[PDB]
Amino acid sequence: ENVLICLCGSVNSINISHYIIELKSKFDEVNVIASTNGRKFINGEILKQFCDNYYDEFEDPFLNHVDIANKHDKIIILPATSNTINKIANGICDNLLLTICHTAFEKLSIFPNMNLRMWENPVTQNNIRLLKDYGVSIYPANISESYELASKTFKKNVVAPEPYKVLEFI
Amino acid sequence: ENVLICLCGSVNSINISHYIIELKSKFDEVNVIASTNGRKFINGEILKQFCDNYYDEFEDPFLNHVDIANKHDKIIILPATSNTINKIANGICDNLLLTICHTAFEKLSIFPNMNLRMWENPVTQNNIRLLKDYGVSIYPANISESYELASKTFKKNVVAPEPYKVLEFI
Amino acid sequence: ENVLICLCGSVNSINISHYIIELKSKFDEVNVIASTNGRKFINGEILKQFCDNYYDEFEDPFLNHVDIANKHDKIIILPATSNTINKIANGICDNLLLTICHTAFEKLSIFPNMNLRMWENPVTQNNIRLLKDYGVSIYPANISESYELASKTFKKNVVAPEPYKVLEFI
Amino acid sequence: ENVLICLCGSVNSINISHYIIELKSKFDEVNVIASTNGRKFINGEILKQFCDNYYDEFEDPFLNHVDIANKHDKIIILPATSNTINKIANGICDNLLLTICHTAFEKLSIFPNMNLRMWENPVTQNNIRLLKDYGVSIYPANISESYELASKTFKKNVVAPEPYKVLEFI
Amino acid sequence: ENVLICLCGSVNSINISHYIIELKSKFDEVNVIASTNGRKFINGEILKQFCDNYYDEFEDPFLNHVDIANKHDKIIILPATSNTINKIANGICDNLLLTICHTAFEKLSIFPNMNLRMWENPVTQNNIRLLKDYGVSIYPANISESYELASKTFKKNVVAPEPYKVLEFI
Amino acid sequence: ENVLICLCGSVNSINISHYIIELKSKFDEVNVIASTNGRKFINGEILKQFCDNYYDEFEDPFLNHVDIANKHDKIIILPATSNTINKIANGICDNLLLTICHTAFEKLSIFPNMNLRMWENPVTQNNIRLLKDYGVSIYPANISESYELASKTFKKNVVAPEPYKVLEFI
Amino acid sequence: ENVLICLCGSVNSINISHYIIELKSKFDEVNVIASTNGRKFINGEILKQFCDNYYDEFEDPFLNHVDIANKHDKIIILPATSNTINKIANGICDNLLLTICHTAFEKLSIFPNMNLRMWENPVTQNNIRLLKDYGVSIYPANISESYELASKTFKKNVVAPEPYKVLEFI
Amino acid sequence: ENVLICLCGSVNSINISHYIIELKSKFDEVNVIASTNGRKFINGEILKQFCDNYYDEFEDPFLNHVDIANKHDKIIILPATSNTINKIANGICDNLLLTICHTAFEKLSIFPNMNLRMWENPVTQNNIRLLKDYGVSIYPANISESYELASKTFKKNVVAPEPYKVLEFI
Amino acid sequence: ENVLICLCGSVNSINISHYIIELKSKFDEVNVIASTNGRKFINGEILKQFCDNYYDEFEDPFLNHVDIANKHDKIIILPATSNTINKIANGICDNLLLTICHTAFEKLSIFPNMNLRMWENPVTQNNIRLLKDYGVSIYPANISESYELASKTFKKNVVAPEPYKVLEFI
Amino acid sequence: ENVLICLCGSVNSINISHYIIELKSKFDEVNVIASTNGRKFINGEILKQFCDNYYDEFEDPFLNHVDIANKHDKIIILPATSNTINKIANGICDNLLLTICHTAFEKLSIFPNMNLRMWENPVTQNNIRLLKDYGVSIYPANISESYELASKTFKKNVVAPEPYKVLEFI
Amino acid sequence: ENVLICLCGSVNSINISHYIIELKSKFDEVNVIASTNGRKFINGEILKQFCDNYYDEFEDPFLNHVDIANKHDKIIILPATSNTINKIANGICDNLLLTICHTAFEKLSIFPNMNLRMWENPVTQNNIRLLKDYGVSIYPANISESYELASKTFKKNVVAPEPYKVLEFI
Amino acid sequence: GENVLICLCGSVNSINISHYIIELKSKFDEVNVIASTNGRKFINGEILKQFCDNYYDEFEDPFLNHVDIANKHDKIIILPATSNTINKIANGICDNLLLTICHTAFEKLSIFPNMNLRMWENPVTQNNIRLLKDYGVSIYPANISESYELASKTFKKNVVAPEPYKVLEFI
Ligand SMILES: [Cl-]
Ligand SMILES: [Cl-]
Ligand SMILES: [Cl-]
Ligand SMILES: [Cl-]
Ligand SMILES: [Cl-]
Ligand SMILES: [Cl-]
Repeated sequence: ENVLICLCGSVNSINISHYIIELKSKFDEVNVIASTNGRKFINGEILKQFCDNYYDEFEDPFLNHVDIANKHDKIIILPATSNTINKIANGICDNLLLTICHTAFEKLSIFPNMNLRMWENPVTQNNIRLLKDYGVSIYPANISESYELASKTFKKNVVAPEPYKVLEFI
Repeated sequence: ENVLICLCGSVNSINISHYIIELKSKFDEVNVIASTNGRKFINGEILKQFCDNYYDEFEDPFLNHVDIANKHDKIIILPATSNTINKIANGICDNLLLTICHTAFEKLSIFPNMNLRMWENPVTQNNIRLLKDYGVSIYPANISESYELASKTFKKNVVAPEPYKVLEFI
Repeated sequence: ENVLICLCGSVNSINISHYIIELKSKFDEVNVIASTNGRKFINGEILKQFCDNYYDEFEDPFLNHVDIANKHDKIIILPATSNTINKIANGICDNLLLTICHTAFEKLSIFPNMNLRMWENPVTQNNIRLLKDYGVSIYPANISESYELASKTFKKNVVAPEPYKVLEFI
Repeated sequence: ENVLICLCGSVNSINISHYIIELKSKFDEVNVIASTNGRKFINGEILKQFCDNYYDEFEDPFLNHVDIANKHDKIIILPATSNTINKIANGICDNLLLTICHTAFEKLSIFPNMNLRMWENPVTQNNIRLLKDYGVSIYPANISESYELASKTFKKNVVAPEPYKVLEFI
Repeated sequence: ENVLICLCGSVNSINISHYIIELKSKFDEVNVIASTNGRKFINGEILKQFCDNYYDEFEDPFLNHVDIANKHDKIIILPATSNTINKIANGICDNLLLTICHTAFEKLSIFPNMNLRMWENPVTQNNIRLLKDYGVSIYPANISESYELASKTFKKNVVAPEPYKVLEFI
Repeated sequence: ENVLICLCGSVNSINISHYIIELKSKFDEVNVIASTNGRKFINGEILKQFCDNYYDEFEDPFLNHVDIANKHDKIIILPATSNTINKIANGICDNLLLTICHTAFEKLSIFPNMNLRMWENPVTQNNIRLLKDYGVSIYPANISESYELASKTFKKNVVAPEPYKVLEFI
Repeated sequence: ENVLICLCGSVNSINISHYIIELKSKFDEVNVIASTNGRKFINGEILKQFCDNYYDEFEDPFLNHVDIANKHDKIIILPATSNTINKIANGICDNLLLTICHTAFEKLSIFPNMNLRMWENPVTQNNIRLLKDYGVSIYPANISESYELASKTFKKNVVAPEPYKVLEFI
Repeated sequence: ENVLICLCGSVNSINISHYIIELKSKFDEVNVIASTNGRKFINGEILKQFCDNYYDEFEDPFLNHVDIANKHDKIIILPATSNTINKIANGICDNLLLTICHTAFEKLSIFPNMNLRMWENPVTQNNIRLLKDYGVSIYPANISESYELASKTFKKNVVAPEPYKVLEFI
Repeated sequence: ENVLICLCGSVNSINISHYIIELKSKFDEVNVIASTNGRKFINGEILKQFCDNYYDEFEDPFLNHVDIANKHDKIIILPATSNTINKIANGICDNLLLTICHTAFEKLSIFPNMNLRMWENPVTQNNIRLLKDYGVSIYPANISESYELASKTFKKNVVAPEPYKVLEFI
Repeated sequence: ENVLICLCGSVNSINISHYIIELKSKFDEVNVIASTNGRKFINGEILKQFCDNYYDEFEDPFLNHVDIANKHDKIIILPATSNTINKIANGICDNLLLTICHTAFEKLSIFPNMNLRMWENPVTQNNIRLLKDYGVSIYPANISESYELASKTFKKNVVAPEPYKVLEFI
Repeated sequence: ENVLICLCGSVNSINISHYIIELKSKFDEVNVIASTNGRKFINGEILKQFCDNYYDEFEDPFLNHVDIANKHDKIIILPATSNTINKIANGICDNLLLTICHTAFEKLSIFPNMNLRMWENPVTQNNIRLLKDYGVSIYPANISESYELASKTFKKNVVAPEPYKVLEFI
Repeated sequence: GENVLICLCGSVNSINISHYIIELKSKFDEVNVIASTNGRKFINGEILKQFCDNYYDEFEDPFLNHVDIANKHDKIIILPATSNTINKIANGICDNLLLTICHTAFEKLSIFPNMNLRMWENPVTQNNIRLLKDYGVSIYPANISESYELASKTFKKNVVAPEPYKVLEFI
């Protein structure tokens, strides 16, 4: 069994090595893709020290979404941004990660990771309900609060859960 | 009378020269524009051996969508990707092609071309329904299953129809 | 009290300096961000002659939307393209401007600027309704008609109102 | 009946839109050239939304000064920098705008635009009188003092007059 | 049994995919290489959707002509330009495609494709005669007259024949 | 009538403006193309001060040889290098200049310009003879001796004759 | 008080750290700017080991001449080239250095540094004479002879005086 | 004896080979420099085929004006643009050609080449008069009228005279 | 006496340091040129540790073929490719190596180096006889069959002879 | 109380955020530098989400080692490579990181992190002892064996310890 | 059994092909890595004609030293620079080559190649002694005098022995 | 007709090198210059060529030969000499042209140390200076001084390169 991790434009993408690692215990291949806006949060060579394949549509523009989707029994968005959730809910797919996801709702799990204002946005909530309606699994993200070093303020968030929790959810 | 062909990111865009040839039998100008993602499937210099105008937003970023729309009696999306359909259904126009289409629903004909999984995605079907409600012509593309050389598998697709059927539909 | 001006890809963005000047009569900081397609319409150094901060994610990709959002009491979109309205109505936030506006519906005022046909597009009109229902404040622009030098034709538009009208509305 | 606007390196170049629009009510073509130093204050693609030709030395280095001069009945420098005035007074033509003007004193109208200390420089003052002695019309611009937002101080300048005053003068 | 398609700098190169698909019904591998000049008429990633190997001298300058020749039972030049026909006749092999052909005359078939004036150049005639004498098989290309969209004129040509005839000739 | 000047890689290419001026006395249009090696000897913008059209394959790789040949009543090579002469005689056409010349022997004049050693090379003479047989007109160039500044030696050459002799030859 | 050192295109610019050091004994800030030509004679990160601000027009093209000028009690040109002296005498300000100086004659001291032939050029002497009449302070430069390594010859110059003479003169 | 030819931004600069050859009959070294704006009119490598040294300030920025002037018994400006005439007369030297000329009035011969309007400009005439006063020789340029291919209009010019005429003047 | 070694695109070019060392015992200068295609097989700086001049067309595109030919008493092509032998045989000189050889058949010695299939091409065999008829000496190279490491198979070639045999033949 | 974390060319440099976070509890500023070879393992914008300052010699080559050392009460190397350990011990300091540590032995702690063959290289052990004798504090890292995804093999290492252990040791 | 050859910055590196070929008589794979300064002495694609893998840090920065070391039974440095020897003795490993050797002293054999003066340097001799005590095998090279063409002088060196000698020693 | 080569390292005192060149020209026929890799950013090679005879630039000519350069010079000096360069030399590390030149020519080599006192007093640096002396390299008995540093606005202690006349007397 193979899993594809879809990484979005969040700081929490920098922890993905710890999820590659736990997932390699129970899946044969753990592969990773990033959104265009996600590529700047990550180091492609570093992911390749853990995951089996890094799809990079900038290096290989002609990678096929159907073939990638078919190779995987599970596809997760972790961390999932508001933008990616709301694109997927409306069938928007102007990059490879979004297109893969659009081909495979039945294999798809989303791990919401965002600021509370974005999570509680009416459009986001409705779109999360469309997706649940359409067969996509959404992790029941807890609302946490925490000191953010970059701003020197407390921020309220829903965040990607711990790795072992991902393994149970999928 | 003038027609505009809008090419999306699909391998079926490399057959566009055949449709241009046949549309020149009915139309004064056959002009062409590609989506950003569709640019990599085609060769704009080859396109200009057959079309009258190739609109290229990268070469000329101040191209005007209203002026382009107004100059055409018919605008077609061939091949029409899932992405482009779902974007057009939601009013998203973040490239020139999409902006042109937004301006001219009453002139707009779409030829879906995509994997069956994407065609059957509930969101895409919802969006197809909406486009029809807003008066966009949608070609009744047939579902075919052929052997794909690129993956060495059989795939099920809705596909752009032969050129003479495009002529009859618009 | 601080105000953020979000400009979209419209020729009316070249008049933003007058809006900045007039807005500085009433707010401490007048700041500015452009859409990605917006950038080509404005001159960033010229904007910095009048505004206090010009937020540029191509220059600084890790600018944080929530910190910029919280910094401001009012966020206006002017001129507001159909694209940006339709993305925001759908929760789509794939550049920084969009991500800011997504986080702050309750502070948002939109000044539509687009051709009649885009304005009358039923999706645009549905989404404008939707935004108002979710607490976004939308200027009641009227269709005007003027001679457009670029096309040597009369064009019908909704346009950004004069600065005094902006001050009044927000 | 043709007019050329020559723009120099002043922030008042950003309002050339309004002058072009006004001049278009009285002249067949309204064309534009910028000095090398003025290019950075404007956006050529925006300029071309309003003027008939934007002459760009860097795009087309072999543009001819006599042919361009001959094409126009009236050539104006608005806003005219102290540099460009003093170069023209001394016959210095190391760019296309200055070379055009050197060829066309009989057709030339100058609208000074500068800080008062530059306007009051005896060298500038001497060059103005020379330019008048040799048949160049210099707008009798008056000193004005306003708050400059960029420096947060009041500044005295002589400024280009509003559009209608330009039509009245030339 | 493997075949190598050598494509030259002709617009008829854009139809190469139909010949590839046809040749895949008989041959195990169908591989492709283009002349230096032919590269601009084609898209290598699109070719790789249908062919097994696309040999690219620019990307892999050390590709070995002898190993490539030896891997293939048949080598065809389609479309064959006058230039390539004439360089092969004369032992000129200054690119990878021509070098390969030079090492494998006994495996070589040529499908002339060129304006009649070039086909009836006496030098080209003489060189077709000399290539047959060396046991290179030259398709007996028929002359045809057609309307050419790119010139808005009728051109006389010898043309690559339909794919089924290609299969039948080799 | 129109004439095309093909310039090859020789320092006599720097005098071509005197040929254009003389040819303009007798030809509606005098156009110019250079060999790839000939480009480094000339200045394109300087040529376009004198000639009507300068065809530049690097700027426009899809210039059509047929369409260019057909526009011209007489095509000349002046100065014609040994390399170009020998290539035309063998039907090699790996640039645009040789391709055009390959399609119009009927209309082709050649003005040898080269050192004596190259002129008296037997392969050149054989090729000169073959071109004469197949309809091309070779100017009976004569052998001169001249002090050459670049080497500080007397060299023996065959050269392009004076401009008026070019007019009387064609 | 603040002083601004303006350096021109001269090898004596390499000694400016010693003048900066000297001036820091009297002035609060010693800031530095180079002419465009001057820039190749110096190293701006090395200048910044000594001065407070290094104004760099190529890095920050919108630096304001009036605000820089106003910040400084004294502005000195050291070493002042014949070019800069003559441009200043004529009101030519085509770079930031010359513009600043143009706005601040009353604050300006010049330290002529140049070959004797350039000093005794009558135009330079005329311009020195006019600069004095306009109230610009000119160091009474003395004429030294010395062996110059670069040419291996004896050269006569007027040169910048020692640091202590500079402090004393301003 | 050694002579330096200074070329300016004029199309007449493309015959300088003819002047170089002539001047070699009576001068041991014939060297050449272009103004920055004259570089686009000439080919430096073609120049080095005839001249002894081509002084290229872009490739060697530290070429020394005093040393270059000292090497030459005569410096000639041919063709001399109005800009370069007017800059010499005002002691401006922001390129190497201007600087070398500022250092050696007593060795300087100027051959004016320009449109009549520039020649009859009162500022240009002032400056010609001043240079004669200061010992520069100015060739008695005649006014000629001729048809200019580039514009397709008769132009009035003062022009650099025949080569032998230059030799008897310097 | 001086000797020039012309290197072509063969892996045996890597051995040329041995040949230069050998030849330096008999000839004053031993100089080297590469074919355009051969440059990728060699290291110009390494060549320069051994040969006196390395002629590089790309670094020095105006290197003169006559001057270089004349400097040398013997010119050899080692290793000589089928391409270069066939071009020279037909007077084709589209690079500097081939142009030098074209000038000096009477000085020229060729050491073939190519796969047997190429050597046994009737075209090559023909061109070899022609070259001998024109007085070019062709080493009587033996056919040899070696294990080739790069392909893991045995190959039949004709091969450049050992250095000492090159001294004996030349 | 500031602490500087120095980062070396190790895969454990990807866990550094976790150390930054823990250290910001006990220290006011936690700052970061990487070795030249550490840079490719790290994301400098991501680091700036957690650290106060990131010293980047490539962006700011003139950062002063003495000033950076003086600013910090503790400097730690973590992860510390063999290379960096062995350079520091011999006083080699050809990057900013090593020069900072060369200036500050009395503040320096080292957390070695490398394969066991490197740790047990006798030169590394000797160097570790010298550093101990020179006041540097070496974390007594334990040997651990573990499965490395990157190789698919078990590896023995000394590794950087958990963040809390780092706090306890410095 | 596999062997790794580590090439350093020496002109004797251009003979490494003979070493690889002879080593392929006894080892399954013969692989190769160059030092950073050695890269400029060799031609990578040429090396891949003979070796099985050429390890290139610049093309693949994440290549792993432990994995490469473990793969090989013998690692040889040849030619071995003074620098590399002295770096290895000290534990310095700031490129991939050095890092490999650092990890595998027990498999390492060094073939010194340097000037007498570097070889006789006391540090170099202490370092050779140190490496022997640490298990490294050092070829007991002899000083030989050779005439060096590069300098036209006789030089004294220790050099890499012939391939058969390498086979014997390792 | 002796020749001296000045080796410049990565320190702000390299900015003064035209003065030393001017003065060495009274004692030496050619005065030539090379910089370390990091040293290059402190200087302006074309400015150096106004004063020196040859500026050896490894970036512009990567095949310059350290043996031929060393043999052309009677005296080789490192001025200013960084701690890194001294410690690389002590250990035979020659990863650039300057360092390779010094490795080949210890018997000709004089070092004028220039660095913060902390680096001078680092025992590693002190051990290497002693070894360099053991192997016959001349080390200028550098002056320890405390001066106000504009760049940091603080007082720093340094060993510093000496005035040009002291260089002339030491070599
Ligand atoms: Cl101003
Ligand atoms: Cl054709
Ligand atoms: Cl001077
Ligand atoms: Cl071969
Ligand atoms: Cl050596
Ligand atoms: Cl220091």
